[PDB]
Amino acid sequence: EIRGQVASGFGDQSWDASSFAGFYYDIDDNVSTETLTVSDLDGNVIPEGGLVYTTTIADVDFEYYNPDAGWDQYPVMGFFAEEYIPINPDKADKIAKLVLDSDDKYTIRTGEMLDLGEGYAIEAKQVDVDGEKVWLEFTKDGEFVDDEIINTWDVELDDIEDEDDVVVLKVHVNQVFQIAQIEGLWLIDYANAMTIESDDEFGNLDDVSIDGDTLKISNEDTFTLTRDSEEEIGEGMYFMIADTSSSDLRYYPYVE
Amino acid sequence: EIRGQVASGFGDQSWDASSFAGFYYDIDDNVSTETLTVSDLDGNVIPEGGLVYTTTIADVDFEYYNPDAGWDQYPVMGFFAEEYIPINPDKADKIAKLVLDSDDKYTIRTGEMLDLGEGYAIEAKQVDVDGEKVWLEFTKDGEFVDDEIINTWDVELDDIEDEDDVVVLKVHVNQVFQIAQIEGLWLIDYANAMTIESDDEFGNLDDVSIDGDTLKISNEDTFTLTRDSEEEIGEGMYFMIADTSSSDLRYYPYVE
Repeated sequence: EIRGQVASGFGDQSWDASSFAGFYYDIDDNVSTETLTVSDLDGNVIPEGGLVYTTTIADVDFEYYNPDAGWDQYPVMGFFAEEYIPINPDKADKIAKLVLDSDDKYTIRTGEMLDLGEGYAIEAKQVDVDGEKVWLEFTKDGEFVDDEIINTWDVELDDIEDEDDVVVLKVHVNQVFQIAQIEGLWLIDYANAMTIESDDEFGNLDDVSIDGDTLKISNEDTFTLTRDSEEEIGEGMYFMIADTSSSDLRYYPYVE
Repeated sequence: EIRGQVASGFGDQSWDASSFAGFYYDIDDNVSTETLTVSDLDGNVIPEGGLVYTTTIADVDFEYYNPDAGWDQYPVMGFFAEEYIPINPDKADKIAKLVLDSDDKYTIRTGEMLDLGEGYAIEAKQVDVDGEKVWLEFTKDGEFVDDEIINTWDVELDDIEDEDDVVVLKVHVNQVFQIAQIEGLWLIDYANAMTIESDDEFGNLDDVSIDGDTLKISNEDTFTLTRDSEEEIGEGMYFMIADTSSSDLRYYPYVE
């Protein structure tokens, strides 16, 4: 249980990352994307449309920052307190998990591998193209995906959540010795990507509105803040509502 | 990891329960007791005395509230994010854990027991004192502690953290049928009580000042907010400090 700030009385209330520790926040980039609002109370009853979760895409610099190499920003989005990466930086509805955002130095020997996590790997081999060159092979769980010959390599795949031209991997090479030096690795788990649709239900937040770079999700039925109780909002989010008389209302959101 | 609000820049900062979800907060009584302040930065170096944890006794109504029966308030105190109960409501340095604060109805048959948690129990028996009476026996892990004949029974023990006249148990009886009805049970784990002393060290908070109903604990050595790092404050409390240039300082406290 991670709580947010307590709300008092019968007026409106709003939570973001600063006031609710359960929301995604990234301190190095100073970025957050999520809000929860309660509006239009009739006593302790929130009316339809009155409980609203919102999330908006933000952009953050790659760990390996280098504008002169084409490494500027990548998109991020809180989705029910978990970091996700939109596969397209202007569209909130299609997202994947970040596997790596690194600026460390790795070395790959031409016989060798580099396990990137979650069955993603990159293999190096020696090739001839107008002389001796290094050949990097991006694989997944035992399957070819893409190649380049060797500074920024970008892997753009097709049919990722029904989209094309989607960068799932970035690799920057510092140097090659005669073994390669990587400094700049960025990868998303595109094989387990997901899509948010208008018809989706997320607990009692079951009215989904998709507005480009923003997702808004609200309640279709009235939501009652019953006193002396815990009530599910959805996806691990709850409210705790104090045991007071009906002369008061005191409650806070939490994540489990 | 439960984070508190982010601090920016080189000025002073202060956290309480509203701004730091890791601190103890009780929503039914709307009570909290803890603060963390950072003062007097020289760049990212906090000087001696500059990092200060404070906690002050608060009083909250018993779950079984009844001023006409002598059930008003009991003292509570956050101590490194955990609820403790001062054995004496005006003194912060001697504390125990709360086992029960109940207003539910229980029934004890004169042959029967009531397990209260942590090896504390109350046994009922039939006795004669000017006629048939109920005899309640408070025990602990297999050992007598106190008795009463039967509305509020209070058990006051000796040598609890070197103190006398200390209420460790309250029991209110609603009625007795010819089996007893309890409505009002309050118990502290007095066998595992503890004392805070001037000489104690709590991580880097190793200057302890005991001021009646308040505990103040600060740093004896300089505490450096090293960038791109996590630094222990003490007792599960840390700061996370962002990876920025020395032109900035951004950090937040968290509890593990």
